[PDB]
Formats: sequence, structure tokens, C-alpha cells
Amino acid sequence: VSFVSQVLGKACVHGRQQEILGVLVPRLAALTQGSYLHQRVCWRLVEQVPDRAMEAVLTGLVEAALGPEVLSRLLGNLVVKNKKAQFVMTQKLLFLQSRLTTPMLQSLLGHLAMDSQRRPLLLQVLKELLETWGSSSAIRHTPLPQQRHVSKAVLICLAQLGEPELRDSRDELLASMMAGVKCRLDSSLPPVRRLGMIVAEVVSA
Amino acid sequence: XXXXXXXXXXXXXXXXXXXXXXXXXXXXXXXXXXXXXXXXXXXXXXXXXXXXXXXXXXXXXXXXXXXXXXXXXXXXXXXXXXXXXXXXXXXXXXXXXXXXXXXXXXXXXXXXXGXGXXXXXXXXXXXXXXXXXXXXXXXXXGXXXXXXXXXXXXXXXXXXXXXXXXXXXXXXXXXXXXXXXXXXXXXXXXXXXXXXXXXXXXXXXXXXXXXXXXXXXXXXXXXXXXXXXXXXXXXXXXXXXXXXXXXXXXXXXXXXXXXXXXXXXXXXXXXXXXXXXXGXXXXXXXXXXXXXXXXXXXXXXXXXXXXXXXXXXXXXXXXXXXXXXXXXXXXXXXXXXXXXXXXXGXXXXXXXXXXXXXXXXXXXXXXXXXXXXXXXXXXXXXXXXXXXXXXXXXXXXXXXXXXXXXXXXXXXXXXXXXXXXXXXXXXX
Repeated sequence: VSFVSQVLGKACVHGRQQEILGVLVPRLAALTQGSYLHQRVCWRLVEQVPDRAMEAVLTGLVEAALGPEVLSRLLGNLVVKNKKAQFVMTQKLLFLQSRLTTPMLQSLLGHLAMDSQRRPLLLQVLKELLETWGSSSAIRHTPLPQQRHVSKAVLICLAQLGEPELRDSRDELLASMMAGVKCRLDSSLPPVRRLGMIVAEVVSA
Repeated sequence: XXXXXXXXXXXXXXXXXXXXXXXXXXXXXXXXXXXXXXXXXXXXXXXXXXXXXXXXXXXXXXXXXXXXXXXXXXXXXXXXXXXXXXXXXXXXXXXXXXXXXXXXXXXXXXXXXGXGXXXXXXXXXXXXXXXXXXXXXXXXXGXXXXXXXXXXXXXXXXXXXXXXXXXXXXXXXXXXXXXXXXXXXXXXXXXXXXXXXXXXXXXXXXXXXXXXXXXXXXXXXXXXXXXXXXXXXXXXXXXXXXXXXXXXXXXXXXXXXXXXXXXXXXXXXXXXXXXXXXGXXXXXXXXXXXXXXXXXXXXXXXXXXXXXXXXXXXXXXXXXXXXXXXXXXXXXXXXXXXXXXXXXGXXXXXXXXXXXXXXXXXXXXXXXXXXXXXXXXXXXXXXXXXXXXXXXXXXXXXXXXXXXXXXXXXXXXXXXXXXXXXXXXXXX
């Protein structure tokens, strides 16, 4: 794993998109198909900080790896999530950013994988996400990508949790909703904000 | 004026020992509010410093305590109304305060009232008021007391999250604005930036804009001592939050023009953190990187000082972590770096004496270095040998090893020849 990861890190650093992904794809397929403990091991083995975001990028390259990536990285997350840094960069990614049609799918599947690897990760993120829906300073700030991100989040959230989840989160949701409402009621993309409302509404009718 | 002021203070006093309830007094609150908006306006005037400060104090404190009482119990309409007016007043005060001193601290009591008061306080009224609070904290002591109390105390909802960080983004803008002028004023500005950090050391939330801003900013015209104080401030402001080492590292690596900031954050981690041998690793990484790149070539004006800064960051790191393995792989590296003047200074400093002498004893490390040098690269190898020699103890084994080195040394057709020259000197 050391050499592997060293190399991995290097690779990523050196070059994203094409290289990485091609390698990945082939590899993935094969590996997936025939490995479990070992699969997990290499995956796990992954490292660095340069390679953490290296891996962030890697992961997204793999996301772009699409549905193959989904099932296989459902298995790649099943190879490995191992708490710590995974969590760190998961939320790193959560926070930011650029391009997410891949992640919509990306988001979804990634989420799915990790969530189911280790339950309640999602919950926290979901919980975390609520806060993200807010504005004021944010209303003043940002571009429009944030909104994009927000939409995605909504979708995932809708998809899964416990039920119970709804209730408590609804506390927060309501709260969120109200302030958010105000803020986004002030949305140019008044309807964008409205769409969010409807989603939420639905969620805790 | 004095007579009227005396009557006002008396009245205030009376209401001080008669406000042990506070139920359905929304009316009182509102009346007071309009009156006092006007009163605050009038208040900005003169009145034997603290004759006015006392009056003001009563007003604020009293006012806020009541306005926010509204927020706690009662009706939102009334609350919003007061806030709008109060925010205006807050803005006004943020200007008056200085000369007042005692009443500047009375204005500080008003800001503490905002803290207790929560969301209303937080809003329009507290955008400018958060700015003023930052200023006050960076102006000092009592403010600090209250501030660190709130630094542990659920952080004032982490200074009201989004808004807290938006105020911090305003502060990022302000940092950019300081990069322009700011002598001691900006020193305190940075202090307040970090005051906010202590208050809501909500790193991520703060984030991006500010990050970039800071980066650029490390080059103030008026550095002096305030500058370095604030350098320490920002580095230590990073302290130990989310992205921490990693984030820091990223931006720093990009513009390897600021390893003093690397030191700063290195040391931030050193006196504020978590993941500790993992932080040793982070440190190690950055450190190693720094040396490897920088000492991979040469310099003259700026980067000689960059090497000096690198010694400083090595310092923070080394000491803080007792890292020894990571640390001394990079010391055998970084120690080997020493070279001229400043070098030696930095070396021992970073070394954190125990390990310095540990290395002094150390011979296995020496052998590692011997073969390292054998492989060679350039002048790095040359001076490695130089300081190895400096590190006198007893060759013995090293003497034999160096005989072999020489042999190689001797052989050298290329610059490996001058490497050998310096080596030979060392040997002598």
C-alpha cells in the first residue's frame, strides 16, 4: 500500500482527469470483480494530504467514472471508509464543490455507499446540511453554485435516513425553513428558494 | 446638564433595584426604545467624560437588557422594531466610545448585552456592532475576559454561524484594506480578527476569501513588532479547527513565499491541537517539502531569508512534536542544512536542545547521512558533510566511512570533485 499510495498520490498530483480515470476504470472493474479483503486493503492504503484532496479529486474522477464508479465504489466504500480522514474529506467535499451532475449521481451514490458502510454519517451530514441552507451573510455572499449544491443535498436527504429522523430534524427543519424562507423569499430565483421549500414541506408535511 | 444627568442616574439606580420581574412590560420597552434612540443621538455630545458615560451605561445596559428581554419573552414585532433602532444606535456608539474610556467600557457592557441578547443583537444592528466588538476586544483585557469566557461558552452560537463568518468575510475584506495602511491600528485589527477566532473558532465557516486575503496580505508596509505579533496572531488563530494543518499547508505550498506563516500555523498546531503524531506527520511533510525544494537550489536576497523562515517553522514543528523520527529524518535533513551564520542559529533553535544533543551523540544517523551524501546531488551533500564534521564527537566508524567517502571523493570527475574538496576539509 505504501508504494501504491505513494504512486497514487504522485499520480493524482501529477495529473487528474484522463490518466487517473482510465487507470482507475480498468483497475476498478477487475479488482471489484475479483477481490474483497485485498480490494479493501489497497483502497484503505490510500494516503497523503496532497493525496487526501488528491484522493478527493481521485474520488471525483472516479465519480465521473459514473455508474460503474457507483456500484464499484459502493464496493470501494465497501472495500474501505475507515472513519477518520474519510470523514474529513467527505465533509471537505460536502462543503466544496465544482461540478456535480456526476456527483448528483455522484453525491447520491457516494452518500449511499458511505452512509451504509457506517450508518449515521449521513445524519450528521444531513444535520450539517440544514445549517448550510441558511443565508443573510450567505445571502449577501456566494455565487450560484452553492444553490446547485443545495439542490443536490435536498435530493439525497429526501432519499434516506431513519424515519424518526424526520421528527427531530424537522425541529431543525422548521427552524431552518423559517429563517431560510425569509432569506430565500428574497430569492431572485425566488422559485429556486421555493422549490427548496416544497421539498422540505414534503419531507415533513 | 449635570443636574439633569444626576436625576437620570438616580432614576436608573431606582429602576436597578426594581427590575426583579420583567413580565408583560413590552410597552415600557418600546417607549424606552424610541426615547433612547433619540437619547443616544443626543448622548453623542460632551458631558464630563463619565458623567456622560454613566448616563450612557445605564441607558445601554438597561436598554439592551430590556430590549432582549422582549426577544426572550414577548412579541416579534416589538423586538424587530427595537432592533432596527438599536442597531442604528449601536452603529452610532461604535464611533463615540474612545475618549469615554469608562463609558467606552459602558459601550462594552452594551456589546456584552448584545451577546446575552442573541439573535436580534446579532442582526442589522450587530453587523456594525460585531465590527465594534472586535475593535473593543482588540482594545483589550476585560473584553478579553468576557471574550474567552464566550470562547468556551457555546461560542455565542459560534458568533451566529453564517453571519459570524460573514462578519469575518467583512474582516477578510478589512485585512485586505489593512494590507494597504494600518500600523498599530491594524495590529489591533488583527488582534480582533483573532478575537473573533477565539469567540467562534469556526475555521471552515470563516474560510476562502479570507484565506486568499491573508495569503496576499503577508507583506504589510509597517511590519515592525506589531506585524510579527499579528503574524503570530493569525498563525495561532488557525490554532486547531477543521481543515487546520491541511488547509494551511495547501495555501502555503502554493505560494512558498510565506513559510513564516508556515511557522505560524506550525506553532498554532504546536500550542492548540489534535491527531498529534499525525500532526507530526503533517508538519514533517511541510517541513520536508520546504527544505527539499528550497535547499534543492540556491538563492540570494529573498530566499536566504526564506531558508531562515524555514528554520523557524522547523522550530515550531520540532519542539512541539518531539516528533524525533519524522522530525530528525528532516533534521538530519534540516540539520544537515545549517550552512552559514543564521543557519546554525536556526538549527539549534529548531532542535529543542534534548534532541539536538541526541543527534550530537547519534552515529547511526551519521551513517545514514554518509550514504546519503555518497549518492549525492549537489551542495546540499557538500554542507551536510560540513556540519557532520562540525558535529565533532569521535569519527571512529565515521572515520572509516569517510575514508571510503574520500575514495569516492577522490574519484569524482564532475562537481563531485568540489564536493570532495569540502569533504576533505571536513576530514582534516
